[PDB]
Amino acid sequence: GSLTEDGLSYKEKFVVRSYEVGSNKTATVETIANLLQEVGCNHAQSVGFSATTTTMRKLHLIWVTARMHIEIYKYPAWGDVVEIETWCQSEGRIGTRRDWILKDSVTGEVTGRATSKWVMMNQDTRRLQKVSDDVRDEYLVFCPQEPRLAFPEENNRSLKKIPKLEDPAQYSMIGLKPRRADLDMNQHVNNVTYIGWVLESIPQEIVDTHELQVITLDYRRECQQDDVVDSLTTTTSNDSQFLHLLRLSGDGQEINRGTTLWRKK
Amino acid sequence: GSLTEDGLSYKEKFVVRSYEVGSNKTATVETIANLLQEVGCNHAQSVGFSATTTTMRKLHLIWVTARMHIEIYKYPAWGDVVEIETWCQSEGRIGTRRDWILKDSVTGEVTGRATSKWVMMNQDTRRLQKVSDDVRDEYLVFCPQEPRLAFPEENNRSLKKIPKLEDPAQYSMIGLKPRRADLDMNQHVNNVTYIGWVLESIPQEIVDTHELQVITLDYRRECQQDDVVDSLTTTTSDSQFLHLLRLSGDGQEINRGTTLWRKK
Ligand SMILES: CC(C)CNC(=O)c1nccn1C
Ligand SMILES: CC(C)CNC(=O)c1nccn1C
Repeated sequence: GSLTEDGLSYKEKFVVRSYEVGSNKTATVETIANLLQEVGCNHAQSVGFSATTTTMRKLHLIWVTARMHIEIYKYPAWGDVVEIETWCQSEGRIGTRRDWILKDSVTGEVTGRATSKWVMMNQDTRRLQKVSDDVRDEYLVFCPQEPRLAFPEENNRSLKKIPKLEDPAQYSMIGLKPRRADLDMNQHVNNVTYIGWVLESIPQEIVDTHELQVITLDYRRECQQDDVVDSLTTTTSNDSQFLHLLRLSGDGQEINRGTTLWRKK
Repeated sequence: GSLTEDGLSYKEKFVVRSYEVGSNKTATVETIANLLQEVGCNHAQSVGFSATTTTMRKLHLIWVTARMHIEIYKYPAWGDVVEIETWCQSEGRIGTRRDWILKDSVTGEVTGRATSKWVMMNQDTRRLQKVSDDVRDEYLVFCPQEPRLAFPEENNRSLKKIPKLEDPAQYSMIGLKPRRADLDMNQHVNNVTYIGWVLESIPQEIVDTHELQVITLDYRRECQQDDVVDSLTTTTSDSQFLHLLRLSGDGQEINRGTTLWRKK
């Protein structure tokens, strides 16, 4: 991987592995989500981040994902090379946005795109705080000044409000627990695990007959290493749509909400 | 990746990813096990296997792992390149062996080694069969003739008999279920998932203060997509543990193993 000529974005090629593909011999949405995370970390590394700034480490501040939105047109096949370009942009004091474009390395065609909203939080108290001016300037030199959006469309699906699923859910997968492979280097549950847990309540018949086109996920609260999760799905719709909810198995405390859009094979 | 000059082994370089490392910023044993699987599949692909031969497909025969043994000296750090060399050898009618050598791409030093025993099974009836002779010859041309062992030392850990853990276990992790990410392209539970499930019953105190040096795992039965698993561990000792994976209901055995850990 390498920063582009202008130094304002990062590109990386990946060869799709055998264990990274599903029944269609193409990469799963969790494999894609892992590759976006990987290219995102390599971009921060390439511009001097061990992605916390000098001031953030001092104040015990971290960047946390609030929303993730992925749209896939063609999932890469096992053995294919996928090129991913990523960049960040500040969206005022609300936080930052990280965008990705996935391309077929051979043809150059856009096979997918993604966007994410990040907010500043104290690692210890978990309290959100707006981006201070001194923090903002530290990372403005690594972002393009003019707007550059993976989702520029007038009324695009990446900014739609997500409602709360009402009980009874149509489908459910109960008692989901993270294992050590689900934890990152800081022993927190990886953001990608929640995508897999959302998809666990989709019936196998939808998975076998449809392709996942769009997934939007809101992150409300993190699942601890010793927490148990319940995954809920209700159909909201030639295309299938679902409303999703992740909540703590005990008191029913919300951890995530989302929607998926599937198209017939 | 590419076959070596003699065409009798395969090499591949891998850069360790951010999500592939644990709390020590080094690759987990499941990441290593995934890379061995990846280099093993790329080797079969490079020699014409689209690793069943054309005769095996006609008979509905597959290769199944019976035993896995991994020894790690140094886990690669996040961002490092690891070079893995793999090869196969026939071990008579019992089955085939696949071996691996892991090296630091920068220094050339051996950082780990692995071995696995594979047996021929009918995919439908699940009945174990000898490799026959017409099937033998089809893949003998891709293996070295003289012995080439990742574990040559007479009386080594990779061939030691594994006993069955007696109840009550010292530690346990119950109700383990596979999710879709745990399944391979054929909707079977990936053989790497069982390693993660074995390690789930090791106390976090051992993981935080020790490094996993050796792991030997016997595969007795596959866990179905809708099965629930119980993971059991008892200390037998450096720390040593005896492991057992069994079906959450009737207690039907799926795996047995041992681990060896060294103080950091
Ligand atoms: C939004 C989910 C899929 C996580 N993806 C990321 O972008 C990420 N997580 C940690 C560091 N990065 C770059
Ligand atoms: C590495 C351990 C978990 C065993 N897995 C493999 O080697 C394998 N599975 C399918 C194809 N290969 C080469």
